[PDB]
Amino acid sequence: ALTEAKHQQQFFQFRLSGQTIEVTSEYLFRHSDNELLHWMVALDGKPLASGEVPLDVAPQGKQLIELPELPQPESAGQLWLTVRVVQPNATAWSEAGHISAWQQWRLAENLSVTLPAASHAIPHLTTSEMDFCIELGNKRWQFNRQSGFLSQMWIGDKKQLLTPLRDQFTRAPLDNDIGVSEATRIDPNAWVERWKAAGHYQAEAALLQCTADTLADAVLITTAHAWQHQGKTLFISRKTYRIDGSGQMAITVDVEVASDTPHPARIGLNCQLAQVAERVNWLGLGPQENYPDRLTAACFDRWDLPLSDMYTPYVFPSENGLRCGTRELNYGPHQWRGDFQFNISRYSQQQLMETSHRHLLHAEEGTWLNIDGFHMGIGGDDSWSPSVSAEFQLSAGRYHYQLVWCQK
Amino acid sequence: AALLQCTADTLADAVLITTAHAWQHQGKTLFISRKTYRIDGSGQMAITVDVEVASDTPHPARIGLNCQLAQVAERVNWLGLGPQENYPDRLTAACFDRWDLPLSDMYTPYVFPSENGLRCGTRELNYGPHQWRGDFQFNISRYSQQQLMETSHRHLLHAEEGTWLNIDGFHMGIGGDDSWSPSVSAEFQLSAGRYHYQLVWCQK
Repeated sequence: ALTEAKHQQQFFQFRLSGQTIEVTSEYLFRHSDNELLHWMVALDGKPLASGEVPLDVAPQGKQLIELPELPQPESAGQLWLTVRVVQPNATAWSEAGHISAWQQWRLAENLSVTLPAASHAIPHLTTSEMDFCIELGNKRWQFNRQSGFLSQMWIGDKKQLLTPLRDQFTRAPLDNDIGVSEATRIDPNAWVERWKAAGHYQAEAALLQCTADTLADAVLITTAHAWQHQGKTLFISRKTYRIDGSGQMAITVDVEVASDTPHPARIGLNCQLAQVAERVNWLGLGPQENYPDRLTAACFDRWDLPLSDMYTPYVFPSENGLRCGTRELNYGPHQWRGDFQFNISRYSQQQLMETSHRHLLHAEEGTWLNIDGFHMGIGGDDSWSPSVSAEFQLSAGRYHYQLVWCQK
Repeated sequence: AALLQCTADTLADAVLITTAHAWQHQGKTLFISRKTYRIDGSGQMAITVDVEVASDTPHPARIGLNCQLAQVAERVNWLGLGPQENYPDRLTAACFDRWDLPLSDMYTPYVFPSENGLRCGTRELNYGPHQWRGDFQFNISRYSQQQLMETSHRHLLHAEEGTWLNIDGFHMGIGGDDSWSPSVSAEFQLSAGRYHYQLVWCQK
């Protein structure tokens, strides 16, 4: 959280107007003499321009900066402008080259019109009575017909799932989700308290429908679950899986949330990756952990970091290391695409929920992946009463998300 | 528009139509509308829509479908907000109920024609033998969005051949803080980039 702070607290404010940039100094007594403003442009992570420019802004002053005529590529993707204020020389409290601030804007968007190149190959579907199997080349996908889940997937001979791919609406309760609710003295207004008390944590799925159809070019998996607790339907999960000639899977999801139930901490899926890699690369906001009511200090970019770094050692273990507005992320041979939020560590949430201390958790067989279509804000105004803004609560009822799962 | 794709597939008990269109002005793709019509043996089609909106285009006034039917029925009946014309940034005085009105009450006689009579939060619409179902905003008159727009006075409007129908998954705000500058507040602007909505059309 130290970052959302530094950033919000910065001394230089920015306004971009066209290719022009307005800088505002919040300094009251000092002129900017140890400032340099770098700036850069870049299609989905790829640089196309850099530029340094020395700030000469007085305290309370404004300063103008005209961006040299930008570049423009046809290439799909989003254009992003990012800036930073740099302290060329070292001071007493800062190293030389210290970043004192930054801001970033999205310049443009060239959408992708192009359609794919009509599968050379095709998915084959095996209709066991227990499963629906799908194959195409070295790749195979197992949909269990009784759980409605996607129990297992192979790349060649190797399995990839230790667990299945399933809907998730919960979260190992952060400090603020708990507040002062105790075991003796329960706080019925605690987010967790209300969640706890509604069966969020113990809802149980219910196959309502599981089908396969073969499409002129792909395999269609339809499924629908209802999660309930005491004859009470809390949620409804409606998906479709689409495996096509490129051995690419398209996940489309659509959840219904019963008005009269506390709002979910989240909405998405999770599974245990059989695998374990060293690095994590994604295209979104980062590098650091970031939540919805807490991501203004984060930058959209191509980030590359170590597994160790995607987990936040909060002495009192709780949900963490989330990264928002992710468009893509690669882990091992996997690659996921769409818009979402994710978290990837070596710990089930349960392990998180059930551990009082960080030093008591242990890494698990594979890799726990949490993909969120959506996720509730964290809160924080106080950690003794709900301090989560309504905007950051998943109150829609109706929710939709889609994924593309594939390999390399 | 631009047809990127259009495919009929056959299923166990349904039919699957599948489209992609791209809206462009001068080689900028404004929008993209992806869809699947899925007709079934009950004689009922389920439309799904998934639009993409470019981040650098002024946000759409709205996002939906429309068409002009032939039927021209006396009433209208829906389960949603009303009975009166409600827009998103103005819908508090409305109530969720089962409303049944004359078509006429479906048009609002503003003197300087403009979009009107919208009803938000509709769960079920009904006109003639058709019924539509889901989560939408809608409006229905005998005037085209375009007729309204090229007519300076309500008095010069003329009824069109049948009922025009506007079914919106999404509609921008109305504003009002003032009329000489932009009044729509952000939460009312359609600026998310991705929109998804569903419908179900059927008859009786």
